[PDB]
Amino acid sequence: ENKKQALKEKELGNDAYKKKDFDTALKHYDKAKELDPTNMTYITNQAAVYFEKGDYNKCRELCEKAIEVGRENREDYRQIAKAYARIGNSYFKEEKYKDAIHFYNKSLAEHRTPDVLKKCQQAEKILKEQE
Repeated sequence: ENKKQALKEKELGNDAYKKKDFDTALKHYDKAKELDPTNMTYITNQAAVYFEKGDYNKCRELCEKAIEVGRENREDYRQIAKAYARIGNSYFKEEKYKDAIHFYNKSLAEHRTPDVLKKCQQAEKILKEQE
């Protein structure tokens, strides 16, 4: 079943993801998505690659898209929050702290974590120094 291979593709991409091979990583990650589009974990991982490639827009694009699928397939909400963190992180990098804190707080709504809570206060305290 593609579902099983999808799990392997995520690891194949993750493996290449740890070896700076973001291109090959996104390739396998994207493959896992075709093998199992209902699995938001694969989509979120894809965005993680774009975040490393510089495509913060695509990161927030696929991440939220993963939120849609996951929140629809009763997928782990904890992962949904981690995705929300990446969305806010994408903004946190493109100087869009306004949208960052937004999705950041959304991560606290799904799965409260010290990371996002730290980036939430970090994004607002930085935005103040920005204005």
